[PDB]
Amino acid sequence: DNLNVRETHSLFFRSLKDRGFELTFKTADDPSLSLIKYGEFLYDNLIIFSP
Amino acid sequence: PPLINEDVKRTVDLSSHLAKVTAEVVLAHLGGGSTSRATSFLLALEPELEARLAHLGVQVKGEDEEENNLEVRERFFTVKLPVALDPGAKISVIVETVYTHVLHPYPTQITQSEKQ
Repeated sequence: DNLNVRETHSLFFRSLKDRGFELTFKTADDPSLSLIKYGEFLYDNLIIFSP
Repeated sequence: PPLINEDVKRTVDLSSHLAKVTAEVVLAHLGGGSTSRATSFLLALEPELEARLAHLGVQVKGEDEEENNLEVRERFFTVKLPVALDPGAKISVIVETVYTHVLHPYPTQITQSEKQ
């Protein structure tokens, strides 16, 4: 939501990475944001922490 | 017998549903020693497209087609020249190959009113 949320949610994401996930943090309003590209589903899991 | 190619112009045609590549290659023989043998010259294929070859042909100056024998080296194709070349001479050879089942459609699922 503000890109500083990762700092205040650090514990959850550290655990999530320790399990072995590849986390990419973006801002909900980002022009380079997309899920499918030529029918591929380049992101296998999605997490919305942006109310 | 040790020789290099001076100028090679290769054109790949993809406007079909199969890829046709044509290479004009000029074989030159480095003038080292009086060994004038220079009879057959090797031809090679990349490993990824080895199984996708269809028909390989060699034409020279527009004249009669030469004959190529499949060859294994410890795949390759050996080409027997009509007139062996002495050291210091250049021959213009044309290698034309056709590859089938090489253009994969990337979206792979296309609606009726779309492009491919």
